[PDB]
Amino acid sequence: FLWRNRVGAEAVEVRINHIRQGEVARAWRFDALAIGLRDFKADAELDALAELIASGLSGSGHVLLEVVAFARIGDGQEVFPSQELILDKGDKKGQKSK
Amino acid sequence: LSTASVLAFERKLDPSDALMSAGAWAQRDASQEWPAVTVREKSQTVDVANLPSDADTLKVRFTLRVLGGAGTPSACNDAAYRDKLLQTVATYVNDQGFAELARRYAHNLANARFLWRNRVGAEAVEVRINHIRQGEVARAWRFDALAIGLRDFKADAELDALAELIASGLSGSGHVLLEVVAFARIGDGQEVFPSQELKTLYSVRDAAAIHSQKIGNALRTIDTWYPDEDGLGPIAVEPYGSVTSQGKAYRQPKQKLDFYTLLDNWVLRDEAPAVEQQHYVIANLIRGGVFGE
Amino acid sequence: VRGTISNRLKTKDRDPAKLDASIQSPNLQTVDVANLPSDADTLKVRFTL
Amino acid sequence: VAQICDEALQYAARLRELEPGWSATPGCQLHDAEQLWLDPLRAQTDETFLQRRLRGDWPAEVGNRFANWLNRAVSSDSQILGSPEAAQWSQELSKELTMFKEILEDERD
Amino acid sequence: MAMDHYLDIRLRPDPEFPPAQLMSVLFGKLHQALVAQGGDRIGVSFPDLDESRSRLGERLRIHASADDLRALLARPWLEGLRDHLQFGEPAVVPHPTPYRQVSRVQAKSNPERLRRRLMRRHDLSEEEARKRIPDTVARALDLPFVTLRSQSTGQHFRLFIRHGPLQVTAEEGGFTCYGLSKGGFVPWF
Amino acid sequence: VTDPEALLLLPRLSIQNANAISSPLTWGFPSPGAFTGFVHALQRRVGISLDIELDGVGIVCHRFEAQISQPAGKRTKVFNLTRNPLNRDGSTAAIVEEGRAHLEVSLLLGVHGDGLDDHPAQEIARQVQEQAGAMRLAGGSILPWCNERFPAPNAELLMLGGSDEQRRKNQRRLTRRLLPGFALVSREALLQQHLETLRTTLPEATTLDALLDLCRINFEPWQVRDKPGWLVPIPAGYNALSPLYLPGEVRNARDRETPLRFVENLFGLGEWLSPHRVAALSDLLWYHHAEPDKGLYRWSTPRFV
Repeated sequence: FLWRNRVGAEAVEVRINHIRQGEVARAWRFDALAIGLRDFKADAELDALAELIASGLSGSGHVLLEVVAFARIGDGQEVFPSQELILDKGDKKGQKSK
Repeated sequence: LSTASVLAFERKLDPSDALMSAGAWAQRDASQEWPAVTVREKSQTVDVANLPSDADTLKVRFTLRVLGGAGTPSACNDAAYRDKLLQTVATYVNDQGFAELARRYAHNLANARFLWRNRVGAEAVEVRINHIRQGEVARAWRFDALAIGLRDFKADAELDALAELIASGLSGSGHVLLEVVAFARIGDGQEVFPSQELKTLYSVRDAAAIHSQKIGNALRTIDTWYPDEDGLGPIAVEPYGSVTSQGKAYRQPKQKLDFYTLLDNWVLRDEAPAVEQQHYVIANLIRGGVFGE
Repeated sequence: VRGTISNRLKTKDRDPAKLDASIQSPNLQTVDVANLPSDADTLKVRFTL
Repeated sequence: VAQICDEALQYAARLRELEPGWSATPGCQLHDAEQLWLDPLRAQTDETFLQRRLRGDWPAEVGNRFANWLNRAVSSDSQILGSPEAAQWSQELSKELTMFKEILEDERD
Repeated sequence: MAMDHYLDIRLRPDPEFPPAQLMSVLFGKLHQALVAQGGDRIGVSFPDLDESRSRLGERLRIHASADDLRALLARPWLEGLRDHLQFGEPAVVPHPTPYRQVSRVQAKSNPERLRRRLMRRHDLSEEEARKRIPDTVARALDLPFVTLRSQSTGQHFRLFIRHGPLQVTAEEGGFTCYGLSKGGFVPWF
Repeated sequence: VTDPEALLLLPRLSIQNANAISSPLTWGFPSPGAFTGFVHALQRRVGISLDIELDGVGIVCHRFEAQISQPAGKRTKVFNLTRNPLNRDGSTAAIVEEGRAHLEVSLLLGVHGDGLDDHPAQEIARQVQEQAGAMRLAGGSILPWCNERFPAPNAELLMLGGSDEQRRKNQRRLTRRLLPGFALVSREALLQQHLETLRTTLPEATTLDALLDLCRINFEPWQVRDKPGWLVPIPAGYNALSPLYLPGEVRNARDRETPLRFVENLFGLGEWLSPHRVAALSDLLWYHHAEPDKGLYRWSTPRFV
């Protein structure tokens, strides 16, 4: 889900939680430097999360998640948020290009 | 046969915008506490980058790293073109390594060109750099006084490993971070300027700074072989590569040795130029751009 | 927002060339959205009957 | 379509006489580049470099406006060019853009 | 006119910007070369200027006499430009001396200097200072120089350059601490 | 009968109190023969001393109102009139109706003369422009120089001599000062092949323009037919049916040293064109000729495309 901010980055690691109520029900700590982006291999901590969202997508006990990534990118680098369609109301200064 | 209509590349060598502060010579050891060059309006109002008398030197924090994978296009339209551009750049690198490009980008790191008006007239400059992949440092660095050069370039028995680590990062065998700073003891009462807005100078918050594309310019002065001459020196690499200082269209579009004119003949009709025209080719291949028709 | 052509294109003309052609023509769509504040997790709806 | 471009040129000529005050004002952002063909009177507040905002001789984005008008005139479909007059619509649009470039080659000048 | 030495200079090409601020920095470096140490055995001028062209040049000639300019143009006083440039060498002067030289010549014809004095002494409004300051006594000028880096006005302005009497005779008048001309001949061809 | 040595434009020939009807079957813009006679009289009072020669005219017709009114919302119009002075009996005059319009035009001509051969350019152009505003053109006086004089001095734009690409850019250096109007050219070949193409019902000749100032439609057994422009009849010459006469044979001529022929009107059609849609500006002149073997005293635009 980090489109360009993942690639080039040195080390990333992902904090996923399950929200039962206004609290934390179960933790998940991952690392995308030890799992791929091309192969989808069976793992040892996230198959329980797979069964969690399998029960969620069947309706049997809902699940509210908090997927949070911690991407080490470099002190003061250039992140990539998304880009809007721009209307032509701007002059030569005033955020006309991007 | 035609190439791809829409065609693009992500930029490598992605820098940070360099916020500025003043400081003390022989305080590289703990340069961590220094206040910036705070901008003031006072009367036409003008912009003076003033430096204190108890700290006459300069401090320019920015950083640099490498995406790697110049062979992969960002968004190439066709399918009978990617499979030959991949092998073209790959068997370029394995045919002839880009170690000469690694040398020349290390020569752009070697001279303090990224500060344009801020360079000229100091006591002595000492560009620093450090090897980073996590929060601790790997191998520290120092530069020299004689080995600066305003146009000249030379290799060393300490700078060569830096050259080939930039090469191996740009190859794809371990990407690392560089954090750049350059000394300048330029003076009290010197209005030494960063880049400026559309006279509003570019003010990253409670400081003054340079843009990252303009700081990319003076890290990409590579193109020596424009077919007129090379005694004025190489230029920053771009197609139709020209500048406002010369004000003339270097790489004039009426000969085969243009970028856009030999590249479609170097993918399709296989017109291979020399080594030091191909460093221009790959050097503005690693600036990206909206390419194709 | 923009997306690709998820229309059921009528098979009097449903050809691969037009499907590849209709991608570099994007969908100029500016829409509206209604999110919560990110500091909150409830929705209050009040009216009078 | 060339007659419609000539009618647009006639509309530009009709606008080229009823403009006593042509300069920057409230509602002139799109008319700062749109004032190329509709060239207003020479601004007194301009300096010796008055050929950039009040003397703009850059009728190259007028080709972009003609391209926008050609794209918004009739929706060119992805499969309406099987004959030699479907891409010929784009050839006629390019001929109209060439005529517009020749007409606005000396618009602000 | 009286020099017995010289030194060549010409900056190299580069990406950054044109020779306007470079000519202003050269005028400041000349005012710090002749002025910042004091000395009258020297010449100074921009004889590669275009008064009919509104430019400054792409070359420089800051030379002096034999004993004066034999030990002056090989130091870091004009430093910062020894990597993408080059200084001259020790050579003799010509048998016929070109007796001419350009120095700081310019004017002021605005309502802030003269009208500034006429409002800080006379103290009146713009009526008397408009009746005693017409539009046909002076205007903006175009000297043989460029915009200099002096932060009293933001955008660059007219430089300070103006020629004088072009002779061929010798000028045996020792100049001041500016390297300019006071009425005689200096080394300038 | 030839393309000129040089053109001559007069950008706002603002005229006034013109003749509207100009023929018994129309009321709009006046006859082009009025303009050909205008430039023959200009040639008579100028080019016998300045040695030029004028053949064709160019109409552009910037703006055109007419003193007309709508009676009670009918599908017709009327004319505004002028008060005739008192009759000798002193009750009222025999009131007679005619249309009087107030139009705008700019005339470009065709010169076979020495405007830059033995005389200078803008001297000839300025004297002709200064001398043109002392004569009437369609029964109406020219509105003289005013705030419209400020673009009125002109060049004397050559055609026959110059570079080919600068022949193009000189004639469209003349087009840039001619935008908001609509030029008048004839459609003689369109008259011919549009009566001959549409001869699948009857061979009548005067029914051509009598069946074009209207919305022709053979509708659905709502689709308005493809109008090719502005189909409108014009007075296109003078057929002299009866033979020649003499100044002593038929008395009450104007001068008694020029012969008399009773004449009738002739109706072609003249389309209105923007000046951009032409071949060249020398291809739109209303010339003049007389064929006294026929009755045809007919003016024309040779090579309108």
